[PDB]
Amino acid sequence: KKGEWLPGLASPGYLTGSLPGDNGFDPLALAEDPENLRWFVQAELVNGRWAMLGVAGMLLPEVFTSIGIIDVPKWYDAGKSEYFASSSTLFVIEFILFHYVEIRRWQDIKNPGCVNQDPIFKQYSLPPNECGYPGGIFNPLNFAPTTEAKEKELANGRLAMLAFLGFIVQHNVTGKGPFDNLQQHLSDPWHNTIIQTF
Amino acid sequence: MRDFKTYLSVAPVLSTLWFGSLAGLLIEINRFFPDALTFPFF
Amino acid sequence: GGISSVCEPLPPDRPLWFPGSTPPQWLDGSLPGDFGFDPLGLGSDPETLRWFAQAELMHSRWAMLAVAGILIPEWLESIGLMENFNWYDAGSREYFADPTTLFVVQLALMGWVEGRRWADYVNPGCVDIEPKLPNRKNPKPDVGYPGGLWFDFMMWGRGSPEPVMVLRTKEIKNGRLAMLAFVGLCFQAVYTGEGPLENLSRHVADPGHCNIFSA
Amino acid sequence: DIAGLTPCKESKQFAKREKQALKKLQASLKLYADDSAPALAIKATMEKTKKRFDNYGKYGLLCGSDGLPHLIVSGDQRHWGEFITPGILFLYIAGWIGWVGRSYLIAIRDEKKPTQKEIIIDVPLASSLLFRGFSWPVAAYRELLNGELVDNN
Ligand code: CLA
Ligand code: CLA
Ligand SMILES: CC1=C[C@H](O)CC(C)(C)[C@H]1/C=C/C(C)=C/C=C/C(C)=C/C=C/C=C(C)/C=C/C=C(C)/C=C/C1=C(C)C[C@H](O)CC1(C)C
Repeated sequence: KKGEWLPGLASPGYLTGSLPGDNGFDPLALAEDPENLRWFVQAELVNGRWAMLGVAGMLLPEVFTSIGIIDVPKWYDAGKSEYFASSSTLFVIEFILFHYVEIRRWQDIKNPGCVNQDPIFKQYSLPPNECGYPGGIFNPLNFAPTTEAKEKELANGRLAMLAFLGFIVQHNVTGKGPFDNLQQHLSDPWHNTIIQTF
Repeated sequence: MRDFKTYLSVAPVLSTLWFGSLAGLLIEINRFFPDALTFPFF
Repeated sequence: GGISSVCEPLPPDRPLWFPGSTPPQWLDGSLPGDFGFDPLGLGSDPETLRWFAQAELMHSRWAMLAVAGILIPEWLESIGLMENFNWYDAGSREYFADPTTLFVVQLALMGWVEGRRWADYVNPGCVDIEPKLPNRKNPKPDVGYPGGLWFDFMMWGRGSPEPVMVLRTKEIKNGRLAMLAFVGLCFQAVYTGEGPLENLSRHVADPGHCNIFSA
Repeated sequence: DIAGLTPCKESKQFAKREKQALKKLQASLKLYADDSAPALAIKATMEKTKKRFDNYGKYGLLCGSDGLPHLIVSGDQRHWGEFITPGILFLYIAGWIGWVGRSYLIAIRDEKKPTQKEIIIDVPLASSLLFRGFSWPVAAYRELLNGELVDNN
């Protein structure tokens, strides 16, 4: 289940295969140090999960708007829309809440199993768990966190980060929605590619 | 052939090849993107 | 007695490119088309010799395909079964896509397989395409001469009718002839301003004239 | 209008400088027939000059009282492409070069005769380490965090 990103190339020594989603893809030797690899696993997990949520948010509402079920602005035009609060207050609230929750996450990263307890209602505490996969309240449906689920999550995360990079680059070069780009590609692929937008 | 490749790996020959490739790249960039005072892509 | 599937090196008294001369010490006749021709000593390093042998094989196969795809359609146009064939102007024709996007798609598709071949050359057996059937035993192929179900669906290699060395020298010799032919066609298309078979027709008639010295 | 500088697309002196350049080029052009190679070269130079002046006007550059564009490096967001963006690009490339050189020096440090690998560069290792500087900021930041960037002697 390990596999190879390049069949000819051999896997690095520090990528034995204990970590989920291990295909031996460290050509630049970024994760040679074990502390660096430990940090990069968490960074990959958080970036991939945020990319999942982001790509869903910039793809599915646009698809539903194009279908006609709802009328939602584009992901690049959603900032200028009207809400009950201004963008600055929302940013401040998000900054406060994210400071708290990400400081808690950083404490778990620095020393695992140290911030599992509620600070207000001390009778509530998370069960012992591996770093990056906090069970208990974050897993209400009690899905089994097998290594197959971790590998699937990492694969979908890598695909989502690639999709977000495609999203931002495509909007930078064409100035239109990614699903609009997909429709333009599906209109006639051989004259609607990367080439004819330059 | 190994000795000739070792000679090609010595400092002046490798420096000449590297700097010639770099100079050619810069000259071609200056031909295709001439008179660049700012970075206007962003 | 049976079918030998190993290349047999040529004897040291093999015919050479320059008879009466001493063949170089790094050319011992183990390679296809080995005639002891290395004035510049480019094959002194055995690793570079293997890389150059693979490069010569690749250039041979591409040149044979190229010269076939030039000559056979040109021979069809002269017969009359092709309306407006011209290999020099074939690149500037109108197709269903632009040449740039076709080039990018070709680059991706061909850099898949050229890179699988690279991995095979670096690590023999790392990529296997021939199926591993339950009791069929797959023989280990040489680097640059693969082929089970796909590349050698005829089983004409591996010691069948002509020994592997004989067929490999035949391939290499036809390839060298095709490389020289393709370079000649490329120079003739810009020098004579005409086609290959037309140039052959005006050279066969009055060969004392209509040459390199009369454009 | 930062520091009392008019924009180059709304500057009379910028157009005046373009007029002098085009007039000098036309005076040089008048000596040759229009179908000749020097005339074509002069015409290409004039077209390049016109494109340069139009691009300088449209780029948002601020022109001084002498008709020449003046760069602003104070960090103003309207002029981030004059210094800050090329500065970031240069810092990235220079960090790439420095990180690749440092990695090559570290790799050949524990050899029998390391100096032989400096007068004669070992090309395969250098080409292996060339692309390691693509992610030079991440590697440098982690090495600084793990205390591997510096040597305590
Ligand atoms: C591989 C074999 C080969 C063959 C059969 C031909 C055939 C032909 N060529 Mg081409 N040609 C070739 C390679 C070849 N060429 C090469 C390698 C180049 C340059 C790099 C050229 C460049 C060329 C030019 C510039 C011209 C021709 C023309 C011609 C005609 C000969 C008259 C002459 O003046 O050219 C001789 C030209 C040479 C440069 C000699 C190259 C010979 C190479 C180095 C070796 C071939 C020898 C070898 C024994 C081949 C076996 C022969 C046979 C069994 C196939 C004839 C139709 C002429 C034409 O058609 O005018 C009407 C002409 O103008 N050719
Ligand atoms: C020009 C002559 C030539 C010769 C003598 C050889 C010789 C050799 N090759 Mg090489 N090869 C060539 C050209 C040639 N090759 C080309 C152009 C390519 C690129 C496609 C390759 C790539 C290649 C591969 C990938 C493999 C070989 C292998 C071999 C062996 C098989 C025997 C043979 O090919 O049949 C000798 C007879 C012929 C070549 C006659 C010419 C064929 C005519 C022109 C057309 C074929 C007819 C018909 C259209 C095909 C059937 C139709 C069907 C698809 C419906 C032998 C050592 C195999 C290997 O070494 O494994 C041990 C291996 O699998 N070759
Ligand atoms: C690994 C490795 C290895 C070797 O060794 C070296 C190298 C190669 C260097 C490395 C690397 C690689 C790679 C490829 C990477 C990539 C990355 C990415 C792309 C990420 C993303 C990432 C991404 C992400 C997170 C994303 C996110 C997103 C989000 C939040 C979103 C948001 C939003 C939404 C929803 C909606 C609205 O309307 C808008 C907004 C507001 C905007």
